[PDB]
Amino acid sequence: LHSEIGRLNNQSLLWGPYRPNIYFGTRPRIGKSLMTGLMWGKIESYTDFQHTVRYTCEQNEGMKGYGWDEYDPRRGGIQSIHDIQNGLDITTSFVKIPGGAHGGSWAARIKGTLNDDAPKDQKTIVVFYVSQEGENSELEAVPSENEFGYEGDVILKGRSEALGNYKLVVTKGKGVIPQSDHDLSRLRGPGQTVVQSLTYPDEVLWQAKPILFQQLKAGIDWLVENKYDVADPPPPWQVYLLANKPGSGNVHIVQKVFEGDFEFDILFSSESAGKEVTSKDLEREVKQATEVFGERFARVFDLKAPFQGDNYKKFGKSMFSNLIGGIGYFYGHSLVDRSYAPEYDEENEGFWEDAAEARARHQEALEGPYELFTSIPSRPFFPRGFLWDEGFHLLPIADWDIDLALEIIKSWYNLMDEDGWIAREQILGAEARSKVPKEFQTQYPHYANPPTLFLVLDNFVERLRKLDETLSTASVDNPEVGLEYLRRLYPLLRRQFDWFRKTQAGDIKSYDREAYSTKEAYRWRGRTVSHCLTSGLDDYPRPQPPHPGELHVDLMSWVGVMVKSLISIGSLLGATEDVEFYTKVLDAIEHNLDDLHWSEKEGCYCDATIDEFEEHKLVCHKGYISLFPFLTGLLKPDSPKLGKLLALIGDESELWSPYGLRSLSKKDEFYGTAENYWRSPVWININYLAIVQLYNIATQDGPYKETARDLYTRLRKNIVETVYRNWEETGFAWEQYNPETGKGQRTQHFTGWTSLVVKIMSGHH
Ligand SMILES: Cc1cc(NCc2cccc(CN3C[C@H](O)[C@@H](O)[C@H](O)[C@H]3CO)c2)cc(-c2ncccn2)c1
Repeated sequence: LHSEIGRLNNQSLLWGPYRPNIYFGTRPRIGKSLMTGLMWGKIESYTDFQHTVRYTCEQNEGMKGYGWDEYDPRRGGIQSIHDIQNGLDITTSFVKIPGGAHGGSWAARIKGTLNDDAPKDQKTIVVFYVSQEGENSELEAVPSENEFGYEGDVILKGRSEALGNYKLVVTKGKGVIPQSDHDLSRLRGPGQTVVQSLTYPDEVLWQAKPILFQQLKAGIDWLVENKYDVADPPPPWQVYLLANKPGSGNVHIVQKVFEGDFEFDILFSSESAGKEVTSKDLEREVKQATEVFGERFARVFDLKAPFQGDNYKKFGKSMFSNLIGGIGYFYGHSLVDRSYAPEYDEENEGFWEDAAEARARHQEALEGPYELFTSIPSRPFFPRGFLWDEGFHLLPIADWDIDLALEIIKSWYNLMDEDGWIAREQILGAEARSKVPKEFQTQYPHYANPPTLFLVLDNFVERLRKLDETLSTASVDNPEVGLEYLRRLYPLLRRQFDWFRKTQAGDIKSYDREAYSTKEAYRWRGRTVSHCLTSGLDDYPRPQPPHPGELHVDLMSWVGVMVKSLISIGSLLGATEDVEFYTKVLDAIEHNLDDLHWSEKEGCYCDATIDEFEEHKLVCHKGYISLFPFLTGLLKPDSPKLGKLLALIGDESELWSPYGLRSLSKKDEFYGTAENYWRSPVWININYLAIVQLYNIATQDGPYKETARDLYTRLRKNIVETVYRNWEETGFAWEQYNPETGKGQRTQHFTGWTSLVVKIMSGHH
């Protein structure tokens, strides 16, 4: 039955608009296969189209906003794009139609409406670009009847091992096609849909924009060569209409020019499914997916007071749709330094200089190929997998569709190497590398990131203990399915736990350090004078200078998270010996968090270091790090340490702002200094952990029940309202929020863990 559910999940999830790095395109979850993408741009002159055309996602003054209004990767969804530069409001509807043996069929409608500011006779070029990778596969445009291009539909017929036979149609569409009365029309036609079928080596087909422009440029070269000149030039839109030449190839460019509003469909029909997809099917399936989305949302994300109103529901649907709509499929090689230089051990004072020296040996090389199916922090800025971000992304996604979340977890763990390492940033293949400066591509096997994916597993385990609709929860509704899943995953979880302990160990025995356990101490590798990128809290202040004798309280807390998960999952699988080992480890961390990290004088937890005099010293910087044992759920509900942390949490002169908890205290010497990334601003992910833990204390008997209820109530409201107000005003989720003004700042379209807000509103943790 586990095999059966797996096969049905595979077929269900195979197709999607899984290219979030671009405004709109599709690909299946197969490395070398068929991929599509859309481009559009107004043309008002002979030189503007290169500057107006749109393809890869960005966010700047010429784009009002864009994103998914509704989305479910099993069914499809609807995206809206509001383009100021091109004067257009665009909708892309995508829908999936199950059937056959190759992951089913799909369709999309592309609709463009000029906004109020645009000239009513604006000319817009639209291109649908199709490529197919694979040694043996084939794809051919059926030639038109007409002399110069197509009066009606463009049909591509293709075949591959992965997809079997299929056809992909770009419909005639609706809207005015401009017509040229120029002499050129005798040789190029007066204006019509055109197709060019080309071939390039497979590894460059992703380069759609250069490939398109190389063809446009050759068309212009032809004009010049054939005496079309400035004494009597064709209109710009005709200069930029490709000469029709359909045929066979691994690239097909389908181009249309519209005057005023327009729309057209893309119909992909899997031959193994029988009857082909029509436009009427598209319209029916789009209607049905919306109805299903609405019903699931009201069940899964039932927003509680004071967020029950229609305005907050629309807000929630947007934040959620943008999060799950960010899911991509990525495939290719990644850049990794496999030297294991000894400098990377960081065992000496001044280690960051030695590690820099090793990095300058540039031993990294491409390896793989790897694949990844994952949600992402940001379409325009960070369109790829980030390890600790993904644990937060999956908490709302697991609510919606636990089977999908487990699929993504499995994808990530399938990257793990023989030692237990998963690179914290997954830049897979040339297309992915194209967005990233070369200096930032290389991944390092000694660099960790918080194991937040364990949080998602925790929720799954709790559900486990306590047709698309059926598949979405199959792994919990069938207990033996969920548990076979855990059985396969458990060894990888254990390997990663061992890896943290092997590679991120701190030093107790070499110094005058007294503690209950001589084993439990942790130090994040990879720190520089001003940063600790691997912790996730880039510029949060740490001991200065960095030192091989540092101990980081957040990392120790994350180890505690992992050991608790392993206790839960080990128990289910009957791993008796393992559980005894984990039990002793947890006891040890509970004691050592106190012995090595608790500051009585400051009333919170602190990182530690070793003095100029080789003595243990606490380094207290009150902020998120100070709260880590509470955030990760390691403190008992009656702990006096807890009570002091609640005082710090609620203190307006420290962490509490009207807009959420500040990352760093206003009273800290580093508040609002340098780049100020994690040195004051409000971050939704850590606020989310605080909210969930406050709620935990609030709904249990104990000394702090009432304090926690009060802080829970207010922090929920502060956080939700901050993200809501900014969204109302700007259309965006932001990376972080200003604690003085409440304004979203840093990057836009951060969905992204800011989307946790949907689950804070729905409550009932
Ligand atoms: C070449 C380059 C380097 C950097 N360096 C910082 C950086 C790199 C990757 C991702 C993030 C975002 N997040 C930082 C969070 O602190 C972390 O916790 C979290 O996992 C991570 C993922 O969301 C920041 C930033 C840019 C940039 N590009 C466009 C707009 C603004 N900046 C460009």
